[PDB]
Formats: sequence, structure tokens, C-alpha cells
Amino acid sequence: SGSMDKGTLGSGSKNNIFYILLRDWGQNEAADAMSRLARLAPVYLSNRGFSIGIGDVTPGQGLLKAKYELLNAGYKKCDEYIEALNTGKLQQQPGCTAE
Amino acid sequence: KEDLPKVVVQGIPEVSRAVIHIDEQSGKEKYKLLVEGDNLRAVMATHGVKGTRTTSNNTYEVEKTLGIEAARTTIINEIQYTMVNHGMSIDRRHVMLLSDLMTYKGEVLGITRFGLAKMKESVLMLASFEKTADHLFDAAYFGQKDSVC
Amino acid sequence: QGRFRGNLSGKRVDFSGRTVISPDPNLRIDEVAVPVHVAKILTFPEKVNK
Amino acid sequence: TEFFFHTMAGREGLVDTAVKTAETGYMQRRLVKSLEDLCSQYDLTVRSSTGDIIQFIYGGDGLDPAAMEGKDEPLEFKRVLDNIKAVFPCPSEPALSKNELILTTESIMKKSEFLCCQDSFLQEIKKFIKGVSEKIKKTRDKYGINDNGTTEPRVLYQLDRITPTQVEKFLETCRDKYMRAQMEPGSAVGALCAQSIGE
Amino acid sequence: RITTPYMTKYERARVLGTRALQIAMCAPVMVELEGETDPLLIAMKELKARKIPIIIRRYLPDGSYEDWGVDELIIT
Amino acid sequence: TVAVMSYSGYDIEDALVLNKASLDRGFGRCLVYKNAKCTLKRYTNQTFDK
Amino acid sequence: DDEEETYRLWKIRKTIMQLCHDRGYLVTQDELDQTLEEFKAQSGDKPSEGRPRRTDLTVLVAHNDDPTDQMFVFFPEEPKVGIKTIKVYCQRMQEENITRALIVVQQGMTPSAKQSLVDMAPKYILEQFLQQELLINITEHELVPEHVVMTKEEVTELLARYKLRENQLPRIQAGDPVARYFGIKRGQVVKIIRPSETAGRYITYRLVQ
Amino acid sequence: MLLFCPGCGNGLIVEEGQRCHRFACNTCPYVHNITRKVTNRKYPKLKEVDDVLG
Ligand SMILES: [Zn+2]
Repeated sequence: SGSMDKGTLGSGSKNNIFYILLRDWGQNEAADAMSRLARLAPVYLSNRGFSIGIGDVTPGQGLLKAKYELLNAGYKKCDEYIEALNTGKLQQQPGCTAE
Repeated sequence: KEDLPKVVVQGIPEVSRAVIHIDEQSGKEKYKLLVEGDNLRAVMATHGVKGTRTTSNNTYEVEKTLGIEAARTTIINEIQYTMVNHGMSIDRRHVMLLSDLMTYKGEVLGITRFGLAKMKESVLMLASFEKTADHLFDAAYFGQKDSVC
Repeated sequence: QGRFRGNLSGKRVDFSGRTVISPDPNLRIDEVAVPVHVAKILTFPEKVNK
Repeated sequence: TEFFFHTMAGREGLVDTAVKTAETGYMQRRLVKSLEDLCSQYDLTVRSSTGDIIQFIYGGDGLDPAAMEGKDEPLEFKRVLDNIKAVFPCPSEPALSKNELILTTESIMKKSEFLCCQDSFLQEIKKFIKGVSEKIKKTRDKYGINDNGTTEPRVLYQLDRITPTQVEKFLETCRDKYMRAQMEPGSAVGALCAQSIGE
Repeated sequence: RITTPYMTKYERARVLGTRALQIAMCAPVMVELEGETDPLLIAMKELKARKIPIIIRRYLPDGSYEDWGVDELIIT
Repeated sequence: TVAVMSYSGYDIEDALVLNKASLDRGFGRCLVYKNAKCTLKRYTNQTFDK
Repeated sequence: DDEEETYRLWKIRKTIMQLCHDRGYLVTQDELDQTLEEFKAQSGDKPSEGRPRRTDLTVLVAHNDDPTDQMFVFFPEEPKVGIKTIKVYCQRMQEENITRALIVVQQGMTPSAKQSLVDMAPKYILEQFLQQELLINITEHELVPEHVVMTKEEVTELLARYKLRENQLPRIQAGDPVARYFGIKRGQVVKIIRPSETAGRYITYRLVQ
Repeated sequence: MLLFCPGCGNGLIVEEGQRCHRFACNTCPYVHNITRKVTNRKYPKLKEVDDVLG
């Protein structure tokens, strides 16, 4: 079960399959497994095809709508805070000044 | 009028700013004192402070106050904390060996040219590291024989 | 560039080369490719035995 | 304006990395020149070049940081037990109860090859064995499993199945790993520490 | 008899290097190599066969010494 | 005509794969021109390099 | 005043009792666990409390080594102790036939007085201690591990087991806080027990030098 | 405060004469006796109550 990723095949931290192989069955088995992976993954990747295009990063209509709403809300809240600080008294957080 | 307003009436002269930090653990909210000073002895001697659980960042003060073992422990803890702040981890044995090499003569000696000459003795190594001519002439004057260890 | 740092601790040696690297997954992790041109120059002294 | 601010941030990061390169280079040079004298002797005592002892035992226990399987721990008992159970499944042997597991563990640990091992590792092994035995006891009390081995549903024994062969294999593997993960005399432990603190 | 019975990687490397040098200097082979033109490969074969006539002389910091045979030590 | 994709795993880290036929048909052809200068000067005495 | 001064005096007395117990002198459990109520019953006001005489201790004796050996403790009232006070304490110890003495100063010791105390006499061993330091026990600190001064037999066993010399052990200065707390001299060895992250303990040794 | 002599303009210091304290200059015989009370407040900024952090 599960899909391989950096957490299991990467050089991040423990729990790596190659690390377990090295610590259980010696160095030669781990080296052979790494060689087999390096020789197999490229062939399958090239036979399947993996590319990136402008359509893979272009935004959607709902995404643009949500971004617009969030920007409007943020600008409104920032203007409210600026007004409260300039004209009036603003809630000062502990350990820091109003600015 | 110039020097009177800057006279200390209460508190430790070395302490400059003490703040009340709060830990909001779900079990209970506790308070502690964070002092930006260089005097641990006075902070521990002050009333109401649990001197048994007082830590400091200045290794020299920790050494002069609680001893060389306390200095070693503080160095280890500080190095570990500084290394963990950046998300990278190191085996505690490395920092333990570093602290022991720094505090095996009873005094916290730095890794600079002033703290390395007191620990090491190889004239060739001391000359190759820094102060080549000075160390070479000092060794020539003292007639110190350097081994090949 | 002194005698202690420039000629004793770090010094230049022979039988060595410097070249640009390129990827090649068809080789083992413990193997490295060497070009024929650099191989014909870098020699190894082997003793004649039985 | 956004592009200009992004370029400002990029140049800030670039100059930060540029300063960091030289700063860490100098720090690593100093640390290595300072720690290049220590080495691990055969009597398990780290000593300097002049013969003075810096540590009576490296790290207090004497384990190799490079061979550390767990998070600053020698072995991961749970992972090792799972691997042993998966590698050596004995279908022709019955399961063990809490008392039987404790008895076989105490009988196997009292051998000669386990005397030279450190006491802390043996105590950790005992603690893990007690924990797994308590887990097995709780499982059997929940599912009415009898220690006599005459329960009609044999699938209940597959919840927490352990055999003396697997127990012995686990103990031997743990002992071998703990013996092989020790500090090998002659290693430039000081230089290794300097490099691992510099990088 | 007090040191570790396992043969360290440093001892492995030094013994293999010494044996390879001896073989390159026309030393007798005790494994009947089969077309191995590499002294280091021959030394590795001799190590795996446990037939290297070399005895490690482990010195303690105080000055004492102890002899350990290659066939007596444990390899990995 | 570049195609963004992984092919043969020879483009792991920033590397790229070129076409043999494209390189043969003149793509990427470069010319390196170097200069070698020599001087034949007359010295103080009535003699010259020849 | 009259509330924090008495508390400081009680805490210093308790710290001195703990130090004597750690060194091995004879001290009863009642003196060890002395509460502020009992300290008040003894003296509840600053002017009523006697620093130079009412606080002195003379019953401290090494019951483990020899009951004849006696150790004294002085609590000077003046902030800075002078040569006259040092000589008064010296002649008092001479009259009482006492060799080991401690001096709990209030603010500090002048340089001349420090030099005099250092070069008083090989047999009269006087140790200075500041109240600012004694207000907190160094042994009870979490960072300070457990230290135990080993005997000559234990040192010989360690040296025979490790095939070492005295100069080869890690050095610890005599002016160390823990060194002055334990009253260890040049040549002695202290075993230190560091509690590791696990339930184990790392045993190390340090030679006073 | 800082006072100056109307005659020359140099700084005036407070001294004690034969009858009462007076302001006087160090470069001329000009003086000025004190009749009533004179004060110079500065109102130093007090230390605010540093609240808890967290
Ligand atoms: Zn004037």
C-alpha cells in the first residue's frame, strides 16, 4: 500500500526504503536496488510522458473570483486599521508599539 | 541634574530589561522571567525567583556561577536549540564532544587563537593556524621541543 | 598563499584532472565515467607479478 | 513596483548567501583546525594527541552517529520487531502469552553473549518486551483468548502473534546491531564532529 | 581480549592494502586465483576466504599490546 | 523547437538532450578564433631576429 | 527591611547546613529541615538577630572521619571584612583549637584581606563565601550534576582499571563554585554523574588542579 | 534654566553673596538677587507598566 515519494525514496530523513535495505541486508543490496530504480524510472517516465504547459498554471474563474473577494476584504480591513490608527485609538498588542 | 535621574534605586545594575513571558500550556498558564542582562548570580539571589531552574545564555557567566559542568550543559543546550531553530538536527554526541573538548581543562576555552593555544601544544600546529612568526619565535626562545604526535 | 597554508596544508598534486560533469543514470552509484583522453594521460604504476 | 520589490528581496538573499559562504568557510576552518586532534582509542576513551582524555566514553554510551537508526536512538524496537515478524513467520508454532514471553526473554537475555552488552540497552529491551507483553495481554483479555491454545477461532491468534523463534531472532538482531553500531577505534571523531557542525 | 571482537573498517582497509602491495610485489597466493589480475581483488578474495597471514597488533593508549588474527576476528 | 518533457533520464538536474540529426544539420555550430602574435625586434646592437 | 533580611539569613543557614551535610560534618535532621517558623522563634527581628556572634556555629564536627576535628563558621556584620576582623577570627580559632573555618561575607572582601586570607597559614584553612552565592544551593540546581569526592582507594582503583596517571584526568579549577562548595583541595578527584536523556547515567571523573 | 546677562550675554551661575543667593556672570560685575521662588521642572518620562508577553 501507499505511493512512493520524497518521504520514502528521497534523502529527507529516516524511514527510507533504501535506508532500511542498507541497515538490514547490507550495502550491495541497497546499491543494486538504487541502480535498478535509476534504470527503470527513466524508461517508464519517457514511455508515459510528463510535460508542463501554460494551461497547467493558468487560473480558473472560481479562483479569480475568490482572489478578488479576498483582496477586496483585505484592502477594506487594512483601510479600517489605518483609519483606526490615524484618527482614534487602535488596540495595541502586548510588547510592541502602535506602529 | 545631569547624572541624578540615572541613579539606580531598586534592581540589579547589570539587568537592563526584564519581561514576563507566559506559557499557555493547556494544563495551566505559567509565568517566567526573561532578563536581557549579564548577571545570573543576582537573578538567582533575588527573592521569589526559583534559582534551581534558572538558565542563562552567557557561557562565561554560567561557568563562573554554577561551575564547569553547568557551563558544559548550557553550551550543549544552547547549541542544540540554535540548531533546531533552523529545522536541521544534529546528533547530540557531536555537541557533547565539542563541549567536553572546550571544558576538559576546567575552564571554558574558545576555538579562537587565544583559546586553542592553551589547549593544544604542537608548535607546528599553532604556527600553521595563526600568528606564524610570533609563535615560531616564542618557541625558538623557549626551546620547546615539538613531537610528531 | 603561505608555506603553512599555501604549501603544506594545501598543495597541488599530479595525476589529477578537472572536467565538467554530465548526467548518466545508466551507471551504478559507485561507478564514474572517465573519458578516453583523460584516461590515456592519467597512468597507474602496476608491478609485474605472476 | 512589485517586480522592483521582488528584485530587492532577491538581491538581499543573494548577498546574504554570499556573506554566509565566507563566514561558514572561516568557521569550518577554525573548527577543523581545533578538533583535528581527537580520535577514538581502543579502550573506548577519546583522547587528544598529547594523551589527555577528553571523554571516558564517546557520547556517554559509545554509539556511532552514522549508524543511528532511530531519532538519537540505536534501534527502533517496533520497526525491528515488525521486520522480524514479517521475515520469519512460523505457522507451525503456537503463540506466546505474557508470562511465556517474559520467561523466554529472561532466559535468553541471561546468556553469555548478552553480558558484554551495556545495561541501558538491556533495560530498554526489557521495557519494550514488557510493553508488548502488556499489549498482548490486553488484546487477549478483550477477545477472550485463552493461553492454553484450545480456542475455537484460530484467527484471534493472528491479532498479536509471537513465537519463541521470532523472539530469539529479534533479540539476536538487536544485539548484533547494537554491537556493530559502536564507535570503531581509530575514527577521526573530532574531524567528523567539526564537519557535521560546519556543514 | 577486552577490545571489540569485530574487525573495524580501518583494519579491513589497512590489511587489504598491505596484502595488495605484497601481492603486487610478487607474494605467494593462498586462494588459487582464477584470472584475477587485480591485486586488490586478490586481497579481497583472501580476506573473504580468511587466509591472509597478517596479525593485527592493537596498541592501547597506555602502552600494552594485543595480537588478533584475521581469521580470529569477525568480518562483515 | 524545444519540447518540455523528461526523456531517457539524461535531463535530471538542469541538463538537456540534443538531437544528433539537428546537430549534424548545422544546429549550434560554433567557431573559435585565436590569435598567435610574434615580434621580431631589433636590439641595441646592429642585429635582428630572423 | 526586617522581612527579607531574616529570610535571607534563614536560607543562608539552611544552605550552610546542606553544605556541611554534603561535606560529611555532623548535622541533625532538625537543623537540616529548619523552617522559617523555627528561625523566627530563634530570632524574628533584624536588630535582635546577631550576625557576628548569634549566627556563628561551632558544633560542626566530622563524625565520619574524627569527632575531634572541628569546623567553624563566621558571619561578619560589616559589609567589607578588614584585616583586623581577619586577625580577630584567626586568634579566636587559635584559642579554640580549630583549623577549618568559613567566612560568609555580606558584600565582598578587600584585595588586601583576600591576600591575607590566602597566605594566612597552611594549617589554618579559611574559605570565603559570598551571601549572594550562598542564597542558592549549587547542588540543588538542575544543570549541576551529582558530584562525589572519591577517596584514595577509589582513585587508585580507577587508575589501575584505566591505566592512567593523575595528570591525564580532566582538570577542574580549585576556584570553581562546586569545588569551593565541596572544599576539595589539589590532588583530589571528584566523580560526576550526568543523567542522560534516557534513564541512564554517564560517570566521569575530574582532578582538582 | 539657562539665564544670560543682559549686559554681555554670557551664562549666569548661582552663587551666594553677602545677603542672599544671586545670579552672577564670570565676565562682568552684573548680578541679580533672588526675591521669590524660582523653579525649573523637566517632567521626566515615567516607566510604563510593561505588560505580559505572549
Ligand atoms: Zn554677564
